[PDB]
Amino acid sequence: IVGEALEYVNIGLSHFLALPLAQRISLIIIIPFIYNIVWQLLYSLRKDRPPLVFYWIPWVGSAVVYGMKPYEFFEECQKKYGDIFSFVLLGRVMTVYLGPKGHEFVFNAKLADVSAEAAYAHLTTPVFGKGVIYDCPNSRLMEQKKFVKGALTKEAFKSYVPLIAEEVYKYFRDSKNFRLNERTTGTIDVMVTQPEMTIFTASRSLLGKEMRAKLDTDFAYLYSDLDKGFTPINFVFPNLPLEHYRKRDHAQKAISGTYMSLIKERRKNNDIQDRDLIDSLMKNSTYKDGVKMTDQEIANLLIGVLMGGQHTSAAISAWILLHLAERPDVQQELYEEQMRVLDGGKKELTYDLLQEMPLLNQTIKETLRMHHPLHSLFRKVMKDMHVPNTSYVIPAGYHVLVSPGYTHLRDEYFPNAHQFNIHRWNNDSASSYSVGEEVDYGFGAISKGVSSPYLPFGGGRHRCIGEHFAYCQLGVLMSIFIRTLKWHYPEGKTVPPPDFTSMVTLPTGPAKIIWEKRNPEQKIGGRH
Ligand code: HEM
Ligand SMILES: OC(Cn1cncn1)(Cn1cncn1)c1ccc(F)cc1F
Repeated sequence: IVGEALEYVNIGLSHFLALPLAQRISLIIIIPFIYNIVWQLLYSLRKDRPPLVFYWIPWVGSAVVYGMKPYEFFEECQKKYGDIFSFVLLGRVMTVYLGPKGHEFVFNAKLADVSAEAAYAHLTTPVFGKGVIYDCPNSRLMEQKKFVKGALTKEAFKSYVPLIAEEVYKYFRDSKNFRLNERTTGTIDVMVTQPEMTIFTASRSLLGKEMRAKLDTDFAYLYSDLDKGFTPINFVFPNLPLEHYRKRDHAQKAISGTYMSLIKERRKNNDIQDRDLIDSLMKNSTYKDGVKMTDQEIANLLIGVLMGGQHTSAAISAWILLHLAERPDVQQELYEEQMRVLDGGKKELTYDLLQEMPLLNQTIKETLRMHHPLHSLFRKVMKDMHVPNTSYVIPAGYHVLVSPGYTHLRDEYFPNAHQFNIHRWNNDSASSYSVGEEVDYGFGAISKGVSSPYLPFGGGRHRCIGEHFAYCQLGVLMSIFIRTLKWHYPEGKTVPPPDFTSMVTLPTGPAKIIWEKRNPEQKIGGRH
């Protein structure tokens, strides 16, 4: 008889509940540890699942090693398992597909298979505001991107270039980090200067003179507050009721309120031209179904676009300065190009002349290769996905992770990948180009194939639309840097390792360089 055994289950249960709370919590801690270990061993026996990276701590998973050094994590996993593997990340299962076929599998995934907004809305929506980017169906995002692109034309860039140039010179003249009329040499932290230069140039051109003017006041602190809400922390804790979450929410309201004030002021004055992105969205933000974006949604879209372009661009210009700091040969080569294209500096820089500066553009291109701002891009898996030429199935509820920035740094696709070499792009200085067929998801024709090992701007429906603005901004900025200054490292200093813990792969600061005026007695005009 096992009825007696059934009695002892009950008895055993009663004795369990009567254990000392020392052993009890000890069991509360050890019982999931064992189950988690057991479950993994069972999981590895499945062959319709990609290999899963082993981990000791339940829920946490490989979060530590991935959070701190994701490319080293990927390389070890790649050696062990190949290009497709999964790992647990703070409650989630992430399936990584490394390499060009991984680019295809994720970036060109069917709309019904994966969702970007399901992965990102929790973070971005509190920062940008409601109704836009990832707080809306994909079809709305497609048209929002179309609206923004309408202010990102060649004719717009022709107008932006002198505005951006003005801001760079103003910064050289007025910022305490330079003061070129008073000082001929100095030391700067590029992680201090580049965010400032980036927001000043982007505000002036995209938002206009009024909004740029606000950055000279205490209002600028709000952008810094809003900046704090844009952090990997908010992927896990999007809202816990403490301080920087409040200042974030406050900043969003305060900043969007300022934009709406200008929007409403321009319309009631009929003061709507073709100056900036605000004018453009005011004249062009009606969806195809006839629903118009509200002034709040327009304001929120402005925040998201400026914020995203802020962090990517500021990281890159910082990396460009840092790589050139130990390459006076490259500075010299870029300077000669400036002298030739701008006729010894007597030609005023224009958007057209920027396109005649291949080495400068190649420098941006090579920096984008070595320092892709976003080391990982996510999608939540919505339907079971079969991985082609495998028996692998990625079940709904998983997340897929694609990492073009990892491939950027592989010798197989870029010889001597860890060497900064702008000449690997000789006769290939364009920001990007489709090697064949195109397709339109609602914001213009783009590459249908996403198999390039070089994808600084992603691909597919979620592809970047700011690439030409970024090159314009970076180009003007670096053209002026090169013509005005020489710079180098403090003794014993070199290019710093990336900080993979922030939203973008910015350099580990403080990252200091020493600048010197090429023309010590050159003065920058204007009142101050
Ligand atoms: C060096 C500068 C930049 C780089 C490397 C970069 C990179 C990227 C990448 C990789 C994506 C794809 C994201 C994904 O697939 O989840 C993306 C998307 C996007 N970016 Fe950029 N970006 C840059 C600058 C900018 C600028 C200046 C703007 C706007 C003025 C901008 C606006 C956008 C927008 C609207 C998307 C669409 C996201 C989506 O559809 O889900 N970016 N960018
Ligand atoms: O793709 C981002 C969001 N993101 C994803 N991983 C980290 N941040 C970044 N970004 C890309 N280009 C510029 N910023 C984005 C996309 C659109 C957008 F409006 C804001 C925004 F942050």
